[PDB]
Amino acid sequence: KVNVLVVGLDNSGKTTIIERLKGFTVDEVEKGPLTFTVFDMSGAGRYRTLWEQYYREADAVVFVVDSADKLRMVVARDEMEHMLKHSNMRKVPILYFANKKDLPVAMPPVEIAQALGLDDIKDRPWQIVPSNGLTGEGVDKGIDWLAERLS
Ligand SMILES: Nc1nc2c(ncn2[C@@H]2O[C@H](COP(=O)(O)OP(=O)(O)O)[C@@H](O)[C@H]2O)c(=O)[nH]1
Repeated sequence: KVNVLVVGLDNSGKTTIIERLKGFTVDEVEKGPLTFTVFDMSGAGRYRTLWEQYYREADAVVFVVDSADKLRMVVARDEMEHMLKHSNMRKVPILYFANKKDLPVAMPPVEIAQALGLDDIKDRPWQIVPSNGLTGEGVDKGIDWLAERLS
């Protein structure tokens, strides 16, 4: 099994995106040897310890961000940092979906990289792909980037 975590704050669009492909709550989506484990990083410390249990077997991460929500980008950055620093998270590829690129206030990848501090990630591959979860624009491109980097 190839395990891909699909994460981000609530309202980022992750359920909408993964639908295209096929207390604390998780959803599982199978696509052959790929298994997507999909969950929200909402609630801060309330459930964080639960979801960190999925890190050990993670082969890649899809981090979904609402491109148009600055406030939650603050919390998203924090949760991302917890993930990166966790001893069970291996140095596996991270695909960032800059989702809701259709919205007027959508931040472009350069702004998102700055907001999240992605340029400081130098120990594993990562890429930001703007996406529209409603039309599917960008989604296949992002998944293909990730799939070619599995090991
Ligand atoms: N405008 C716009 N809305 C989106 C996009 N992707 C998802 N949404 C909407 O954002 C809301 C939250 O989506 P959801 O998949 O439930 O996010 P989740 O909590 O991370 O799974 C839903 O109402 C979606 O219809 C997008 O690319 N553009």
